[PDB]
Amino acid sequence: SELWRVRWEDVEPSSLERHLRSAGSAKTAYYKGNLVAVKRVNRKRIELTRKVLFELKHMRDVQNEHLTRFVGACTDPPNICILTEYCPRGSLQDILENESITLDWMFRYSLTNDIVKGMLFLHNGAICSHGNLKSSNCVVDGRFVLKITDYGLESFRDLDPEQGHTVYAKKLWTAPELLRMASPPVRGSQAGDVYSFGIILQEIALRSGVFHVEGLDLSPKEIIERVTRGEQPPFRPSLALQSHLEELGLLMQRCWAEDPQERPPFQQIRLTLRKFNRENSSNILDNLLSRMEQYANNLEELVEERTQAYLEEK
Amino acid sequence: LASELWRVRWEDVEPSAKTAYYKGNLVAVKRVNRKRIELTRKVLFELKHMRDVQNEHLTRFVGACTDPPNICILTEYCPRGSLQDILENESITLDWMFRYSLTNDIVKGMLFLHNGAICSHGNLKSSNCVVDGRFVLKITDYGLESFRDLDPEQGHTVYAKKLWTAPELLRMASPPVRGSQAGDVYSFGIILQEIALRSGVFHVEGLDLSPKEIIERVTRGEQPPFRPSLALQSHLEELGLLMQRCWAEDPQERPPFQQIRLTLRKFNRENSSNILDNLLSRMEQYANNLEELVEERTQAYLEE
Ligand SMILES: Nc1ncnc2c1ncn2[C@@H]1O[C@H](COP(=O)(O)OP(=O)(O)OP(=O)(O)O)[C@@H](O)[C@H]1O
Ligand SMILES: Nc1ncnc2c1ncn2[C@@H]1O[C@H](COP(=O)(O)OP(=O)(O)OP(=O)(O)O)[C@@H](O)[C@H]1O
Repeated sequence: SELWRVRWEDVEPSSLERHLRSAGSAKTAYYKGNLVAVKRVNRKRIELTRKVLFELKHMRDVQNEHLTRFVGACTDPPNICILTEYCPRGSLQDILENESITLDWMFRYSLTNDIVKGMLFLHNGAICSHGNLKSSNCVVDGRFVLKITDYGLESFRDLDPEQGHTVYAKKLWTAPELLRMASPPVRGSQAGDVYSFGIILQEIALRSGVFHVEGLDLSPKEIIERVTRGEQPPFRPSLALQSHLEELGLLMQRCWAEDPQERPPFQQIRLTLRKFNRENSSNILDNLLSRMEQYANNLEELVEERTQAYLEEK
Repeated sequence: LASELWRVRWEDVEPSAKTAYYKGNLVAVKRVNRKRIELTRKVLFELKHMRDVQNEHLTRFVGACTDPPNICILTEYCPRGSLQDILENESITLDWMFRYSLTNDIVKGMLFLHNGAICSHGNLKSSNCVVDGRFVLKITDYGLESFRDLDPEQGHTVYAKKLWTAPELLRMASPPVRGSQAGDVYSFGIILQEIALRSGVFHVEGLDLSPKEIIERVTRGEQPPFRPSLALQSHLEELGLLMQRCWAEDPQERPPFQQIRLTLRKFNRENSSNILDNLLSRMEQYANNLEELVEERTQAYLEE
């Protein structure tokens, strides 16, 4: 018994149209814990071998502060999904999808540090790599401890060849090597992880949406066709206009490269992060507290502003 | 005495319910209508103590104006609103655990203030202790016996600003500014009532009473131990009972703050969660309430 197979009979279809993403204009549930989340898998059958069993065991094994611990991936004949601990406050894509929120560069450094330190453990032991890394697949938590979602998944994955064009639509994350071939391994390469952080770091670095060029926007299909094609002048987004941020941009430049030869390792990555931290802090909980306090300040300003504005408008 | 680490002398203190700044520090200043101040060895030691005392739950002094044009005490500002003020809005969605936890902090702070270099603060009006960024229940009116307005001719205006005061300290006698230990117990009792009911000061169940009338009934010396009525319920008669015990007229049996710590610890056996991690926890509930409020109200008024 792997104590990882929740039987559908007991768990309840608990749902509510609560603040799913609490941003001004998933299947969040619960089971004998706190808010649980489901990640359905269209398998219709799974003959998990002892390799698969060890996969699930390892999935549970890595109990870490920056990981969304899995509990049970039900194997119902008519249903299957991964019951992952839900965390409110939405995703990081949601984290900035509300232009109202006013995070300014310190939050950004802290988030980058959190994700780097998370990934470090993420690919040394108990899981080689996930390969689905993305900005919008690592959501914030109640106390802004970033986690990582839908990793591992030896067999639970949307493997079936389907919707190649929407495959373009979401595939912008992955490395050019991923599109270079016809079947990259589901477990991405360590180089894949590095470059995927590069893409996410683009996302966090510049407030704008995913991967926008200067005066240039070509749709997902065409842009993915180009990036797979490859150009001697390679395609990528400009770091930023901030005159004091060339080091984050250069880090990303080193991150995505034509060949994995000089793709820097996350060890050097965190080295540069500590260098650019300018000795901000040397405390563990103080950073959490500052994050929370300034978040509350932003919410205070938002509520005052909009409430007063529309009330007087009335 | 010659240390001179108390009086900035207001050379260029940064300007800005009347908040200003000092060397980048966003400080608050309150004046004192006393255009006769001079040297005071006793006041000197008082300032020394006010400058060399600190603690987690208690605030701290910044500067003093020794100039004839302006005399004031300047302390560190705190973002979040005044305790009485913050809850009197009635639309911040506070609850039970945050409730007892807010209570306990002022208990610790006053306990530690009681037996320091300056005796327990007497003028501990429940609406003169405020809260900082991370909800660290603070205190003000920190001693400074000679830095207080002594004007006794306000009269009815005085009756506006004198409600918590101890009847033993209001029995038509010249008030000792520092107050009394029983005074501190009394003030804490009233403040606990305010937290329990969250409707102001001496909230009367089904009655009206002007502040002058309220003071008149305090001074009535009525054989019944009149008090604002503890909220009739069944969740906790213990808190109301402690308020009653700290309410009686006779100072002697009014338990001191250490037995009050014992009682509040008994009350808090329920949670006993953590020391500083729970301090993080409280801001989670606060932020959840804020987010709910802003999202729902904004959605409604966008519809309208
Ligand atoms: N902790 C969480 N667990 C599950 N879903 C979450 C969590 N936090 C946020 N979400 C929501 O789940 C969404 C799913 O993101 P993703 O890009 O993975 O799409 P998805 O449907 O989960 O894809 P897949 O199911 O293959 O992972 C997030 O965009 C967010 O809206
Ligand atoms: N950290 C702080 N330091 C000084 N004042 C503060 C602080 N936080 C809030 N305040 C504000 O200071 C004001 C004090 O009001 P006021 O001066 O009328 O009374 P007080 O003299 O402070 O005390 P009392 O009510 O006993 O007279 C409050 O309205 C409160 O909003």
